[PDB]
Amino acid sequence: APSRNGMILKPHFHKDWQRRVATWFNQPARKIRRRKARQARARRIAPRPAAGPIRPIVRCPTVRYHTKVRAGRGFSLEELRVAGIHKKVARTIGISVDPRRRNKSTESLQANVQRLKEYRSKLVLFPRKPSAPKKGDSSAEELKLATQLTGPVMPIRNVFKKEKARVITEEEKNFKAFASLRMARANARLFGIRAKRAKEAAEQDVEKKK
Amino acid sequence: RMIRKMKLPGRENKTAVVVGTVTDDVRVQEVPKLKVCALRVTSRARSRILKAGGKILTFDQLALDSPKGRGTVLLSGPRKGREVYRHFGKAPGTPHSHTKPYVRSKGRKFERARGRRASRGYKN
Amino acid sequence: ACARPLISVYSEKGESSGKNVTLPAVFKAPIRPDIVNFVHTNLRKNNRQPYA
Amino acid sequence: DDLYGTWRKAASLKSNYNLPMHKMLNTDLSRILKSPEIQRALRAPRKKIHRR
Amino acid sequence: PSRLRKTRKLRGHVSHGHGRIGKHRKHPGGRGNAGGMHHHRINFDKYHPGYFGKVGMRHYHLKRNQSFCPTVNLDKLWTLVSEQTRVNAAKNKTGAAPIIDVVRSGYYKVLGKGKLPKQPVIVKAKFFSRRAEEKIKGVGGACVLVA
RNA sequence: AAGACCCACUCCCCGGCGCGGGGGCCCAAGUCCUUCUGAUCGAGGCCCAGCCCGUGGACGGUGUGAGGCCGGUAGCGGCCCCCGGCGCGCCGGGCCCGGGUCUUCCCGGAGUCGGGUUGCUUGGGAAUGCAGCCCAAAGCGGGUGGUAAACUCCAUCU
RNA sequence: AGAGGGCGUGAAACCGUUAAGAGGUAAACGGGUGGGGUCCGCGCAGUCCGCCCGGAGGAUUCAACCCGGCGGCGCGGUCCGGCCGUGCCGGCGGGGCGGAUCCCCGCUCUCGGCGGGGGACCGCCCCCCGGCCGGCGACCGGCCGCCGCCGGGCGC
RNA sequence: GAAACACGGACCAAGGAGUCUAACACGUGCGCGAGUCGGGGGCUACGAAAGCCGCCGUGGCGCAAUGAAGGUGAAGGCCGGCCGGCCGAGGUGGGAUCCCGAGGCCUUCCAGUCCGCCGAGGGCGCACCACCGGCCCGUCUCGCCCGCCG
RNA sequence: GCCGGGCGUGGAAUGCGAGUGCCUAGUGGGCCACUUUUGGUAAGCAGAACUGGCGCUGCGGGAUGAACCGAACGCCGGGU
RNA sequence: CCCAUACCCGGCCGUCGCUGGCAGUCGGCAGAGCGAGAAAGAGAGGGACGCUACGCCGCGACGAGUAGGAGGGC
Repeated sequence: APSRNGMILKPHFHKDWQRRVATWFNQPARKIRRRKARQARARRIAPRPAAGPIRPIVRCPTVRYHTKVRAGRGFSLEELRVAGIHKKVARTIGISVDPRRRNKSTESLQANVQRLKEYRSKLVLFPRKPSAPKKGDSSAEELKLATQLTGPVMPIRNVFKKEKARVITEEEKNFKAFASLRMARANARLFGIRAKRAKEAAEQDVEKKK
Repeated sequence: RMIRKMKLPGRENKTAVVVGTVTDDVRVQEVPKLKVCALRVTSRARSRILKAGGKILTFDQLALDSPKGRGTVLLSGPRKGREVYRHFGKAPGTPHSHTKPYVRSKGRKFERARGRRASRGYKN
Repeated sequence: ACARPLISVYSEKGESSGKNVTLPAVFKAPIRPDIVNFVHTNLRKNNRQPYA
Repeated sequence: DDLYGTWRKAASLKSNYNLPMHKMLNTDLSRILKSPEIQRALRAPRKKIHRR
Repeated sequence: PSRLRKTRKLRGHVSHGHGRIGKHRKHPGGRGNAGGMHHHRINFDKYHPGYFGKVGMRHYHLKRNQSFCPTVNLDKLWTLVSEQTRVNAAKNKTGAAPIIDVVRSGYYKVLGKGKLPKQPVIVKAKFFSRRAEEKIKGVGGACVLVA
């Protein structure tokens, strides 16, 4: 029974919804349970950081977000291979690894091997048995400054290149950006049918010559 | 808008009086010096007016400086500029009744059929 | 508010010490009971337990 | 002055907060209505009462 | 506030604001949006024209990220950069024009909706309109494409 | 994976033994002076400490209405068992292991996929999923790439 | 016990009784008066308030002065000085932050390219100043004066 | 159309019926304002509250529409010889308010200024309304031109 | 179709401040009368036109009465 | 000549209107007015009450009501 000018509404209540209403009075108590086991987690691994292993620098897919950078799952096996890290002594010193990743561009692959470089230097490795330090260990006086790292370890900053003002040349002044796009839009659409009409453009001569 | 109404000829000494509020318009570059009296001025519109050497007044200071309203221009923002009035008037689905209907979302399959296409029944 | 007056710190025994603190500008803010009565009678509803 | 700041110095311990503005500077209209600026632009009070 | 609602003033009045003749029954006209082609025909022609029928091509797997192109007008083009940038160009005498990276701000396409202050720019955008290209050229700037 | 040539340490894991959580019990200060009442936990007062305590003015009991009568409350308070945990040393074992380079080898899941068809299911639309019946594989193959089909390129997983 | 073993409080319907009144158009009701009770009015000799006159008293007693204290206002035509500025301005300044304004450590193929740290600049804030502007009636003291009030002496 | 030969009703007590959630629309109040909002997640007895976090605004709605779709995407004039400068964001009528002022407002009289006030007339014209233009998208007709890496 | 300029004794009487936009409940069984009027022998019948009533409304009158005649209502005193 | 809740007159309540009036309680820093038919200047060379302004005050006109709507409830 609609009234005068209104909006045609379709509420999704024809089912029996009043049996599956999830209320949220957990929410204030849920946060406390989360926080009090997040601190107890850090208490267990006290010198190791709170966020955990470091993540790689990762672009986004889906050309809406591809100008942005996230923290991916783990470093690819090529990134670890260049950096000189065994992929099984990698997770032990807090370096997240997933072999499912590939490297389609060295511009990103070079960007993470630098990241594994700095983390490998900024790390203070404790000796396994203190009375017998190995070669990989750190300097004994550096162990005293072992404070736990809070927050995401080496946080990713989506920084842009600070460029400076230029003086426009005659070429940039005389470039038809709109028409070149409409041109580029047209070629990538007709490229197929132009090949086919050019395919038998040679077939209508070879029957002519003989 | 008030810049547009104060650049009119027989003015530019008078004071701007508006009972509403003066929001900043980011699509204007130069700002003349102004003598403004409004109920409330947005934070950016203060900083852009005052940087141009202007003057912002409140209505208690307006009465002190001009009790009878002498030498002021009383203005008003666009009253029927709200989104709501585009639904008013004659109802849609009427000959020459360019009125926005209420739809839950716009798309190719929300009120593009029978009442609108001459191919589907009819149109107005 | 053409000026902000000068508040004097009092010692533990009730005397006024030599120090003087400038009155912070927050004490010169507008007095809005309508907002206070709005915000108070809508934040008091957030500590409330359910019942049914 | 750091949690809410003055009107010309934004609060340091908030993100981008600043004090609210006043809708009328000179609040007491008693000191206003007895001013020479107002009292010269007023017609005389017609207070002689007229009963039927 | 139940004390502000209407039912407080209807206590005592018999029909409770719903009439004696036409009582408040369960569903007189049907439930939901019923009777579209039927006894509610006039309401759907007078207030929802075009509600009934199909038009267009059914695109199956619509992934909204592909058709993502947030436009920016030339009116608010200089708002993408700081006021220090805008003044330091009209003060500069070498003709050094600042570059506005549109994509950095979040937009992709540039459309020309209004006037421009006459000082050159080199807008690093991804898509342009025709009129948008005219305004930037006519001011004396350049339109550079980027992907 | 093996071979050769280098580089680099050889100590981790099992079986025996010793040096907070649960329960019990305690912890401040008025029944002060008059005065009301059947009964006071009431009313008044306790100066120059405007009684006393207060890290304790939650609550309950008590012959009305109690911070100071009682149990408690507060305390990063004490005391007493009990269980777990934390390393260390001993005895008995198990345990000799890695990495890079080069060569030479090796490598995959079937009445299943897939196809037809019927029925159910799904937002899945010339069939998303599931199942029956018939058909029934391949190995530079196979699956997917949201329109049925051929051809040809890519991409992507196994 | 007007708490007497289903007992706190003990309503209405209904019933018993006592007291009052009425009673052939069923009762009840509206309006208007009348009569009768019921209690109350603590009703029964009915107003106080100024002001001046007249007659009898009693005080520590008025005015005007003297000293102390407190307050108000000041155009003091323009007192000195503070502090403050949602006032600007003047900085061989000292600063901490903001900016899409422009040498070096580090770095992947000594120069080209690159990341981090300084520096120059802009704008902001505040501070150390200098001087105007203005208030102190959203904020002050010492004076000076006029007035007032109180206290104490006199006065009698 | 009920006093009805229409139905419910012996009497008394207590109970007893437009609510809650979601969505939408409009009106209204408040804050901020080309922005706005942490609702989700974090951060340091009452308090399961409050505070805070923008290098937590991802995201929502808004700031731009139009087309079924590929897509496209919101002023112009004027001079100098397709090029170089200049003026450069509509008009008309009605419009609250404002603005100028032809004049004209008493102590024994005359001259007489500052300020204030009044006013025929004439103006800039808010919002909004009526109309004529202009611009973007779809589509149609007529055409005539320009651009370039293939 | 544009400009520009000039003409108010406001060009019948009477009365009265208008314009305009939102949101919107109830209703969508009606009934009666003068006059006009169709079917019907007719009907307190059925069906219309115009205006007013009743419904939604008491009051004085028609003894009585939804509609007739008068007249419409805050609570009161006097007059008519 | 009789009388209606009608009409006239008067009182009181309320609503509506005048988008009415009042900050002027301006006092020995004083001088008591703005009821006036006529666009504008009482212009300078010791003293009751009041005004919860969401208050107070003055004029007019008006008052039926189911369904329904709204406002106010010290």
